[PDB]
Amino acid sequence: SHSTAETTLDSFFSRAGLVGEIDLPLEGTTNPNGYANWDIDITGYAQMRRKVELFTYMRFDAEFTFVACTPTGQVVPQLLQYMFVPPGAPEPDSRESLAWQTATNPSVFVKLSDPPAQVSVPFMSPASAYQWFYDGYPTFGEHKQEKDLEYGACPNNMMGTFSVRTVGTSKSKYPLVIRIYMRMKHVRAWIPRPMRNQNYLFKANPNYAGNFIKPTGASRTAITT
Amino acid sequence: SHSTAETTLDSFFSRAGLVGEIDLPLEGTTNPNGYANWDIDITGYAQMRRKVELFTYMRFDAEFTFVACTPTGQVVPQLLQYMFVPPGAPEPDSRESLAWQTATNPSVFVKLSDPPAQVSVPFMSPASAYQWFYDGYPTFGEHKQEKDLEYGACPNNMMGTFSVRTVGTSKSKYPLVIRIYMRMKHVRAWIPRPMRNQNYLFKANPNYAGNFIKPTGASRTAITT
Amino acid sequence: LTIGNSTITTQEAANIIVGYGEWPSYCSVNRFYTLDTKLWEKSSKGWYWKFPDVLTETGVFGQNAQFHYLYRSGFCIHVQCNASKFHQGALLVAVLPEYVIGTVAGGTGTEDSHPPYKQTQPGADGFELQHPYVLDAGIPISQLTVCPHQWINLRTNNCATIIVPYINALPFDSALNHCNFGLLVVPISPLDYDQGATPVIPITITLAPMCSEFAGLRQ
Amino acid sequence: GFPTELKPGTNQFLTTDDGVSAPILPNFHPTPCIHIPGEVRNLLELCQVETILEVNNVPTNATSLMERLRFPVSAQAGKGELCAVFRADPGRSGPWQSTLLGQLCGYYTQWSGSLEVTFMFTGSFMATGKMLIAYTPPGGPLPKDRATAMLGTHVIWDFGLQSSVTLVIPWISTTGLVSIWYQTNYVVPIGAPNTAYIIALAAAQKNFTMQLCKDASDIL
Amino acid sequence: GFPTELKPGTNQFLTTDDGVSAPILPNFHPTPCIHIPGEVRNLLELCQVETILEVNNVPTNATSLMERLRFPVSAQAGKGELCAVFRADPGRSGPWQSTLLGQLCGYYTQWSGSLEVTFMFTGSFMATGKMLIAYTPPGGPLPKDRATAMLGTHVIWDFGLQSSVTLVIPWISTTGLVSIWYQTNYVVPIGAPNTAYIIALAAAQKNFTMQLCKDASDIL
Repeated sequence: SHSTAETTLDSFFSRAGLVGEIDLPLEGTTNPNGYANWDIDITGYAQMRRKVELFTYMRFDAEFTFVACTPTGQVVPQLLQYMFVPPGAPEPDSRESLAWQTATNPSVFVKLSDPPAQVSVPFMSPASAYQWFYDGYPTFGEHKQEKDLEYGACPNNMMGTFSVRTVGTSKSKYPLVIRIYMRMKHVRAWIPRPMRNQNYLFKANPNYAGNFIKPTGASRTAITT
Repeated sequence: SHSTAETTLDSFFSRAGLVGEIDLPLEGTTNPNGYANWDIDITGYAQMRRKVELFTYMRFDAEFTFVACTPTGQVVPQLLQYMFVPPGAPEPDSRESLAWQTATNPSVFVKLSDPPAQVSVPFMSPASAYQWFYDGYPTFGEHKQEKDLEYGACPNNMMGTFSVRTVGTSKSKYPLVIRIYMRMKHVRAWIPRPMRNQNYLFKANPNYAGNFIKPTGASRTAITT
Repeated sequence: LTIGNSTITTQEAANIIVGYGEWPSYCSVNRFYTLDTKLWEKSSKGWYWKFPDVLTETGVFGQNAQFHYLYRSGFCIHVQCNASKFHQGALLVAVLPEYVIGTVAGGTGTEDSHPPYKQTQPGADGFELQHPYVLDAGIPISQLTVCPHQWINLRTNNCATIIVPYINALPFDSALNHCNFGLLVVPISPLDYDQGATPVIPITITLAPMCSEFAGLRQ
Repeated sequence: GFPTELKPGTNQFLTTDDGVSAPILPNFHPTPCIHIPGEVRNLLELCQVETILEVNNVPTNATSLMERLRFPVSAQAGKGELCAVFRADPGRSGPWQSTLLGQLCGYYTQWSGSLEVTFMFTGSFMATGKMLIAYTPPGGPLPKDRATAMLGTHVIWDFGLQSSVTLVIPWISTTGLVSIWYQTNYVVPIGAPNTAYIIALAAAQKNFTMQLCKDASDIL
Repeated sequence: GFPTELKPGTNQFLTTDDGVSAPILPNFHPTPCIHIPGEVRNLLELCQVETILEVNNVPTNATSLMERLRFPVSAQAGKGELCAVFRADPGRSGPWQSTLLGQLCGYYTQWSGSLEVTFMFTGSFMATGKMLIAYTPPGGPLPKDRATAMLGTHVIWDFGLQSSVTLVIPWISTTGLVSIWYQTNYVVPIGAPNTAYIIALAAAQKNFTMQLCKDASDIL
């Protein structure tokens, strides 16, 4: 229409929603080391995933934000860290790891009492556009018979990694609950792909299961209204 | 390339990272006087040090920031002081020293509850450019036989000193942990120098040890692939 | 252009269809490839093909294309379906770019290892769809028409053509490393015929790429 | 520092905001943009593509999905009703959630415009007959026979044309009904198949558009 | 004071920021800038300088490092393979971490462009012979003999020229292989040394560049 701004592909992708959920309890077994990590899995949520396979070649940026709250929702005087891990850089392995003080890894000091801060990452893919389907082998190496260390994390598709840590030699005094939101500014796609409609079986692999359901069965017969 | 901004010498030096680590516990023996000092030792960390010897003559500025946190990472209502000590000015000697109230020494009153503040110092070197190697005597005096008081701190190379103190006659109630970060805005070098690769022995003196290792030994033989 | 005595009888009244109104491009020829005839049956469910890996065995320059790395050509694909005037049936031809083959993970435990070489190699003849409603990939068959395609009806036509340029995942593309595309043929209305008539419908597909590149590297 | 106090509500965080943030990498240079033959602009042109529609939904077996998307026709049935396509409302369940148009409209709340459909016939070259396309406006009662439907806007099928038969709905915004009826009996020459199957196509017109987004998701 | 509320995330502290701070000394005057014959602009021109490369790595003794950087040649070996330089990938360990090009690339993640190498010979003035330079493209199997390598892009060495022999790699981005083979036997006049040692040089072409920085450090 004349006012078609709300109907464009940007508007069709203009929404900040739930992307990540990571918890850091004071004591427990989910993270007995005081820190956690999160891989960017857009395909994890079938809501946002089902959108992207409508096209095959697509480009998108993103911005990320962090929220710190207690199970009751109170605010406490502590700081938390966030840093982007490029594929070449190594992930942290311990709470006292040397990766925290690495200069080449961008990190920011943030006070959670300050209303939540938000950061953005530009286009990091070495290729021209993202490809959600790679019609070939997951690994880009010359070997096609072994279990290579580069399997799963290929330089041609991965788009980064985040880690969280509370810095300070003194022990943390409060429980933490962390929620993650993301949104895109520039989105551009080239070629449409038929929509994926049937039930999913795996979290990131389009393989499906032998029990067949149809998307609709409401209409009984042609003669029936 | 066309977008070579990320590949310039500025970008090759555009990173804020760990430079200083000074702790001020409530009670202990590391600082039983309630204050501490830090000398700017860029060569201390082999990570940032190894970069600079790629060139011999170089110019750089810097900016500095301060973070105050408990061992658990809580925020407490207290203030901390930071001041730059020029080579001519004398360093503080006691907590109640007269150097704290000196007018010519720039100092700032800062509340740590405020998200961290950052300050910068411009080019303080009397010479035209910094020299990481002085092919001569460490002292600039006319005597070459004694242990002069100016040894180690020569006016031609030193670039300042910082001190930290909590001001107030009433006794401090909280432990302190302090972390220091630095970054450069303008960097310019003239003549390249071959890169320093072999293991270091001293913290600021290029003298080395008699146990020889090679940077690489992975390849066994020429015939072997 | 004959290999000894290879002078087939070809149609001169093809129905010209253009793709997006765009002819192919230059670097970013008269050999007509021949494939084995396909038999269409009443209970048949449709077939599929994968290029260029399977294409490197049928063509005269295709056989040499096994050793050629890069491609630079325009595709004129001819699909031919000859039938009598009193036969009944309907066929769909379409091209699905970046067509990822959907493996089937059955059994009591829903987990499998790296795809077996048996599934990866169906041969130069082609394979049959297990459940053609989802194209054996969980992708609904209702939505193929958004991609370039053509309608083939026995009452209407006997041949069709498709022209598609090179679209790849990278500006610098490898044909022997990256699977480009594939062709899908599936019946919509099952074929019917009178008792005693010919029960086999021939299908032939013809394509004519221009040339490929050798490449090569040394240590 | 400069004298100005922002009105309360400075740090409100709403998703719709047109805010720009400092890049995490202020020195990286993005990869050059290339030209790709594929290109997408809006949702309107994607609605302008043709896709098949389904009528029959009697069988439910896994090896039996195909005869759903098409409906059969036989010469025994005559002067009656063959198939009655369900109510015209693409957003809701029925015929249109199978095609692309309804599913994309599924991500939206309300829409307005005109819709058009085209029909294709898959009979033998030697076959002939007459067929009727019936459309009734919303509000009006259910059709009774070919005569009642013929009063309104109807399309008559001729087998001298293969698939030139098409219908255009002037407006859609409780819902309209469309049905198919036997104007005459089906006659077939001897030596030819006694039955055939029918398929249809649908798309969206130029003036069709959506207004407001909806947070709708079903699986998974 | 003035009515405007900044969006949340005002005091985020990221290292990449292009922020300017108030100087600690607002009255000092910096020393005048002088002209120095040395001058540096980027990392590209520093890659454009020649540096030696190493092949042999058999001995490890402290007083034995020198015979690593060069590899020997003898007249007894003929019609075979003298030395096979390791896979072409400057960032990883192998040949190139000894030279300046690989080490500077060590501070980066990915790179693209073309590479070139030049070869120097240190035989006697009275010596003669024939030599072969072999390059195989990535993907292709390992070379077998001089005949198989000769099919691809190869460089033939002539001793009528001293060091005019050079090789250029059109593209590098799993890794390529280069090797040296004996095209003919080595012949030497009587009264001359029976063996010699060989050295080589390497550099980077104009179109070679890096893209993204990496936080890599090994010692200390």
